[PDB]
Amino acid sequence: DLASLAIYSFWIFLAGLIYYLQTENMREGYPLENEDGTPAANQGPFPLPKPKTFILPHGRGTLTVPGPESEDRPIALARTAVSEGFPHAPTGDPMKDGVGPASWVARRDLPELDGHGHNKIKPMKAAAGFHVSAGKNPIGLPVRGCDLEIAGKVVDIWVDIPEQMARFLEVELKDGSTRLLPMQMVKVQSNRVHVNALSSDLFAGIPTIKSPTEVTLLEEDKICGYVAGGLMYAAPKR
Amino acid sequence: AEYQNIFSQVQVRGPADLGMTEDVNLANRSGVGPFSTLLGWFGNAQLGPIYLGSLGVLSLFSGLMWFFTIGIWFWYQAGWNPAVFLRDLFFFSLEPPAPEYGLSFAAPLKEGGLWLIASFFMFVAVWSWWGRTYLRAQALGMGKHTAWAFLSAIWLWMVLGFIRPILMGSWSEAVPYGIFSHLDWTNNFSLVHGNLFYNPFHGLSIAFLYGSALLFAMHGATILAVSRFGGERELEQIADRGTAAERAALFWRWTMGFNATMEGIHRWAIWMAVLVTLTGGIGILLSGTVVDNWYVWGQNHG
Amino acid sequence: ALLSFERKYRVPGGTLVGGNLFDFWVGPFYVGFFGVATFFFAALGIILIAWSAVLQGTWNPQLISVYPPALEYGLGGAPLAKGGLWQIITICATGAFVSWALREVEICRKLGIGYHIPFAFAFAILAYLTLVLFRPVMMGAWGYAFPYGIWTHLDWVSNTGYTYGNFHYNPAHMIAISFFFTNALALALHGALVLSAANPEKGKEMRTPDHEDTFFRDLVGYSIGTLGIHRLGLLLSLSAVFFSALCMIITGTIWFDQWVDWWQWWVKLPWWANIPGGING
Ligand code: BCL
Ligand code: BCL
Ligand code: BCL
Ligand code: BCL
Ligand SMILES: CC[C@H]1c2cc3[nH]c4c(c3C)C(=O)[C@H](C(=O)OC)c4c3nc(cc4[nH]c(cc(n2)[C@@H]1C)c(C(C)=O)c4C)[C@@H](C)[C@@H]3CCC(=O)OC/C=C(\C)CCC[C@H](C)CCC[C@H](C)CCCC(C)C
Ligand SMILES: CC[C@H]1c2cc3[nH]c4c(c3C)C(=O)[C@H](C(=O)OC)c4c3nc(cc4[nH]c(cc(n2)[C@@H]1C)c(C(C)=O)c4C)[C@@H](C)[C@@H]3CCC(=O)OC/C=C(\C)CCC[C@H](C)CCC[C@H](C)CCCC(C)C
Ligand SMILES: [Fe+3]
Ligand SMILES: [Mn+2]
Repeated sequence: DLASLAIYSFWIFLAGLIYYLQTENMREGYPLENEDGTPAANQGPFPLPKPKTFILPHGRGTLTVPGPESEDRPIALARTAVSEGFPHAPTGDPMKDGVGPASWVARRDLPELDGHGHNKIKPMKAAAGFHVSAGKNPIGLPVRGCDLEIAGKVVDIWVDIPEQMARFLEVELKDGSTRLLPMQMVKVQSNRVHVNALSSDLFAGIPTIKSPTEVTLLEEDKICGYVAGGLMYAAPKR
Repeated sequence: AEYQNIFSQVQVRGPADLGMTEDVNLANRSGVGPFSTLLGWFGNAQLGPIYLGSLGVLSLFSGLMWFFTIGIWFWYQAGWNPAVFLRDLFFFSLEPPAPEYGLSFAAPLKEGGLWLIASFFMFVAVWSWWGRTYLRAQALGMGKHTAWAFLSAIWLWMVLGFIRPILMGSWSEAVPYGIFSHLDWTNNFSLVHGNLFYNPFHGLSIAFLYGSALLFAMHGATILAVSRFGGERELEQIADRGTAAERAALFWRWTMGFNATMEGIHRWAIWMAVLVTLTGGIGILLSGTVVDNWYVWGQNHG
Repeated sequence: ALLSFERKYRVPGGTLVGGNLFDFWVGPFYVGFFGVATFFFAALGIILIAWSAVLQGTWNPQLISVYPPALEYGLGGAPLAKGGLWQIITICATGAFVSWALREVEICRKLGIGYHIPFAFAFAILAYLTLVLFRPVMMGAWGYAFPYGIWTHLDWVSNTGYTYGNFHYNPAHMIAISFFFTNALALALHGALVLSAANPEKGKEMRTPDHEDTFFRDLVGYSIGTLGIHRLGLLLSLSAVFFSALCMIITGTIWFDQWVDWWQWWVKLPWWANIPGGING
C-alpha cells in the first residue's frame, strides 16, 4: 500500500539530497592540501561538483568556482612537532606577518560597489548629507585602549550606503595620522570609547589606508583581522 | 563585559536608497514612509514604499473580503454586542458545513454555508499573492528561489484546505476560523486517527521544525560572531571569501566534523525548512483515505 | 586532512586549562581540554546505555529506554535498578554538554571571533536542564522527568501534556510556539532570497546586497536589511525556547488544574462577566 512507499521513496529525496547539498558545499576549501600543500591521503567519499560560472557586478570580471585555489601569499609558521595535526608556532611577529587569530585574506584590491555604481563604503565627512540620528555621536570622543592610555579621538564615521549602518571610525593617532577601527569591536559610553582588543602602542602597527575616502575589501580584512589577532597576544598589558 | 552585536550602538541616515529599477514599473511605486528610530537598532530604520499593482490590489483586497467574514460572524454571535465581541472573542467559531451536504455549493448561509464564501476569498488571496512573489522576483531578475519556497507552505495549507477534503467529500473535515475552534480541531484530529507521534511525517515533519530551529539558530550564532570581519553582508564573500567566510566554516570543521561554504550554508537550511510544510503537507493527506488509523501502522509497516 | 586555508590558523596557545597540553588536532577534528572531557564523560554514558539496555532484555532501539526513578523514591539516591542509572547517567550526559560548549570556547579563543555560539547553545542547554534538573525537583520527585527512551519519551509527552486537558491552552506554550513557527518562515525567506539573488535568472549579472532589500520593500514594504535579519534569526529562535523552558517549569509547580481552565481569568472579568449572549452566557 501507498503508505509503505511514500516513507521510503522519501529517504531518497533525503539521502539523495544530503548529497546534492554537501556537494555544492565543497567549492571553496577542498580538495585538501596536506601538512605541506599537496593533495592528502583519504579524500572524503565525496566528489567535486561541476564548477559554475558567476557573473559578477558591472562586468568587473567573473568568478568560476570551484577552481585554482592558490594561496596568493606567504606564511610564518614552522611546525613544533613531528606527526599530523599538531600546532605550528609563529616565526616572528604573528600580527604583521598576518597569522593565527590576526590572519587576513587574498581578496581583490577594490571597494565594494552598490548596485547604483559608486563606491559602496564611504566616510561621513563625504556621505551625501548624513546626520547621526540618535545614539551617542563619537565625533570628538577620546578613544582609549586596553592597557590604559589615550591614543586618538573620533574624527569621522564610515557607513555603508544602502545598508545605512555604522561601520567604522577614523581616529587621528599621536602624530595627526588617520587609522580605521571595526565598529563591531569597540564600546562607546558617556564620553570615552574603548577598544577591548588592542592597546595604546599597538595602534602603531595598524595597517592603513591608501585613500582616506574609499577603502577596498582587501584592506578591510588586513585591519579587521589584525585587530582580532590582538585579543590573544596583546593581553600581557591589559 | 563587551559588545554583543545585538544593538548597533549608533544609528545614522540619509535620504532613502529607493532601490533599483531594472524593468520594474515605478509609475506604480508610491511615497516612502517615516523612520521608526527604533526599528533601527536592528535592521534598517527606513520604511517604504511598495508596489501597488494589478496584483497588489486583487491580493490584499480579496484578502480583506476574507477577514471581513471573520469579522461578520463574530459580530453576529457576540449579538452585535461590543462587550461579547471581546470576552468570548476567541471561543467564537465558524465551523465547516456538515457531512450531510458533502461536495455541494448549495449549503444554506447561516449553517456552515458562510464558511464556503469565506474560504473562496482566502484562496484568491494566497494564489493572488504567491503569484506576485514571482513578478517581484522577475522585474528584479532573481531566481524563483523565493516564489518556489512559498509553494512549500501552500502545500500544508492546500492539503488542509481543499486537498484532503475532496477525497473525503466532507467539507466538514477541514479547519474552522476562530481562535480556539481549530486548536481543538487539531487535538480532535490527533485522535480520530489515533496518536500522531506515530507518523514519520510528524516524526519527521517534526524533525525539521527542529533544525530550522537549531540550524537557523546557528547561522546567527555564526554570522554575527565574526561581523568584525565583514561578517554581515554575505554577498561579497561568495564572490571573494574573506577571513570572514573562512574563520567561519573553520570553527565548525574543528567542531562538528565539517562545514559548508558561504553559498552552501544557505542552500542548507533553505530546504531544511520548506521540508516542514512538505513532509507535513504529505503527512496529513493520508490520514482519512490511506490509513483509517495510525497506531495500526506502528506495528504493521504495510 | 585539511582545507586549503586551514594551515594559516593552526597556532598554539588557546586553552582555558592545561596550556599547550591538550591542545592539538585530530585529522579535521579539534580537541582541547574539553576535547577529552566531551569524551571521558559522553562515553561513560554509552557505557551505561548498554548495561541498562541488557538488564532490559532486548537490544532494538525502537524499545530500549532506561526509565527515571519511578514516581516513588523521592529525591534520595537510588538502587541501580530503576532510576539509579537514569540518574548517574543524566549527570554524565549533561557533563558532556558542559564540555561540548567549553570545548566550543577554546574554539572561539583560537579564532577569537565573536562568541555567538557557545551562548546560543546554553539556551538549548537549559531547555534541557529545566526538563530534568529543575521542573522535577520542584514538583516532587525526579520520576516526572522523561525516559531516555526512543519511543518511550514520545509517550512521556503524549502523557503528562494531556495531564492538563488539551495543551495548546498553555499561554507559555502557544506563545513560545509562534516564536518557533515564524523562525522557520524566517529561514524560509533568508535562504530563498539571499540565494534567489545569487543564481538569478540564467544569464544576467549576479545581483546585489541592494536588490535584496528592494525585493521586499517592493513586496512587504520593508527590509530588516542584512545584518538586521541575522539577529532576528538568532533571537527569534533562542526565544521560543526560553519561552518554552518556561511553559513547563510552570505546569505543575504553580498551575495544576487543566490549562484550558485558566482562560476564565478573562471571560469572567467584572465589566462583562454576567452579560447575556455568546458562548458562556
Ligand atoms: C522537546 C520535547 C521532548 C521531545 C519531543 C520530541 C518529539 C515530539 C519528537 C521528537 C523526536 C526526536 N527527538 Mg525528542 N524530545 C525531547 C528530547 C530529546 C532529547 C534530549 C537529550 O533531551 C533527544 C536526543 C531527542 C531526540 C530526538 C530525535 C531522536 C527525534 C527527532 C529527529 C530530529 O530531527 O530532531 C531535531 C534535531 C536535529 C535536526 C539536530 C540533529 C540531532 C539528531 C537528530 C539527533 C539524533 C539522536 C539519535 C537518534 C540518538 C542517539 C543516542 C545514542 C545513545 C548515541 N529528544 C523532549 C523531552 N522529540 C521526533 C520523532 O518523531 O522521533 C522519532 C518527534 O516527533
Ligand atoms: C494533540 C495534537 C497533536 C498534534 C497534531 C498535529 C496535527 C493534526 C498537525 C500537526 C502538524 C505539525 N505538528 Mg503537531 N501535534 C502534536 C504535537 C507536536 C509536537 C510536540 C513537541 O508535542 C511538535 C514539535 C509538533 C510539530 C508539528 C509540526 C511539524 C507540524 C506543523 C508545521 C507548521 O508549523 O505549519 C505552519 C505553517 C503553515 C500552516 C503554512 C501555510 C500558511 C498560510 C497559507 C498563510 C495564511 C496567511 C494569513 C491568511 C495571513 C495573515 C497576515 C495578516 C497580516 C493578518 N507537533 C500533538 C501530539 N500536528 C501539522 C502537519 O503538517 O503534520 C504532518 C498538522 O496537520
Ligand atoms: C500546523 C498545525 C495546526 C496548527 C497549530 C497551531 C499551534 C500549535 C499554535 C497555533 C497558533 C496559531 N494558529 Mg494554527 N494551526 C493550524 C492551522 C491554522 C490556520 C488555517 C487557516 O488552517 C490558521 C488561520 C491558524 C492560525 C493560528 C494563529 C491564530 C495562532 C498563531 C500566531 C502566530 O504565530 O503568528 C505569527 C505572526 C506574524 C509573524 C505576523 C504578524 C501577525 C499578527 C499579529 C497575527 C495575525 C495572525 C492570523 C489571524 C493567524 C495566522 C496563522 C496561520 C498558521 C498562518 N492556524 C494547523 C491545523 N497553531 C499558536 C497559538 O498561539 O495558538 C493559541 C500555536 O501555538
Ligand atoms: C498531548 C501533547 C501536547 C504537547 C505537550 C508538550 C509538552 C509536555 C512539552 C512540549 C514542548 C514543546 N511543544 Mg508541544 N504539545 C502538544 C502540541 C504541540 C504542537 C501542535 C501543532 O499540536 C506544537 C507546534 C508543539 C510545540 C512544542 C515546542 C514549542 C516545545 C518543544 C521544543 C523544545 O522545548 O525543545 C527543547 C530542546 C531540548 C531539550 C534539546 C537540547 C539538545 C541537547 C542538549 C543535545 C543532545 C545531543 C545528543 C546527546 C547527541 C546525539 C549525537 C548524534 C550524532 C546527533 N506542541 C500537545 C497538545 N509540548 C516541550 C517544552 O516546551 O519544553 C520546554 C515540552 O516539555
Ligand atoms: C517552510 C514554511 C515556512 C513559511 C514560508 C513562507 N511564508 C511565506 C512565504 C514563504 C516561503 C512567502 O513568500 C509569503 C510572503 O510573502 O512572505 C513575506 C509568506 C507568508 N507567510 C505568512 C504567514 C505565516 N507563515 C508561517 C510559517 C511558515 N512560512 C513556515 C515556517 C506562519 C506561522 C506562524 O505558522 C505564518 C502566520 C504570510 C504573512 C505571508 C503570505 C501572505 C498572504 O498569503 O496573503 C494573502 C493576503 C491577505 C490575507 C491580505 C489581508 C491582510 C490584513 C487583513 C489587512 C490589515 C493590514 C494592512 C497593512 C492595512 C493597510 C491599510 C491601508 C490604508 C494602508
Ligand atoms: C535555541 C536553541 C536551538 C539549538 C541550538 C544549538 N544546538 C547546538 C548548538 C546550538 C547553538 C551547538 O553549538 C551544538 C552543535 O555542535 O551544533 C552543530 C548543538 C547541538 N544540538 C544538538 C541537538 C539538538 N538541538 C536541538 C535544538 C536546538 N539547538 C534549538 C532549536 C534538538 C531538538 C529540539 O530536537 C536536538 C536533538 C546536538 C547534535 C549538538 C551538540 C552535540 C554534542 O554536544 O555532542 C557531544 C555529545 C555526546 C557525545 C553525548 C553522548 C551522551 C551519552 C552517550 C548518552 C545520551 C543521553 C541522552 C539523554 C539520550 C536522549 C535519547 C532520546 C531518544 C530521548
Ligand atoms: Fe544568512
Ligand atoms: Mn554615478
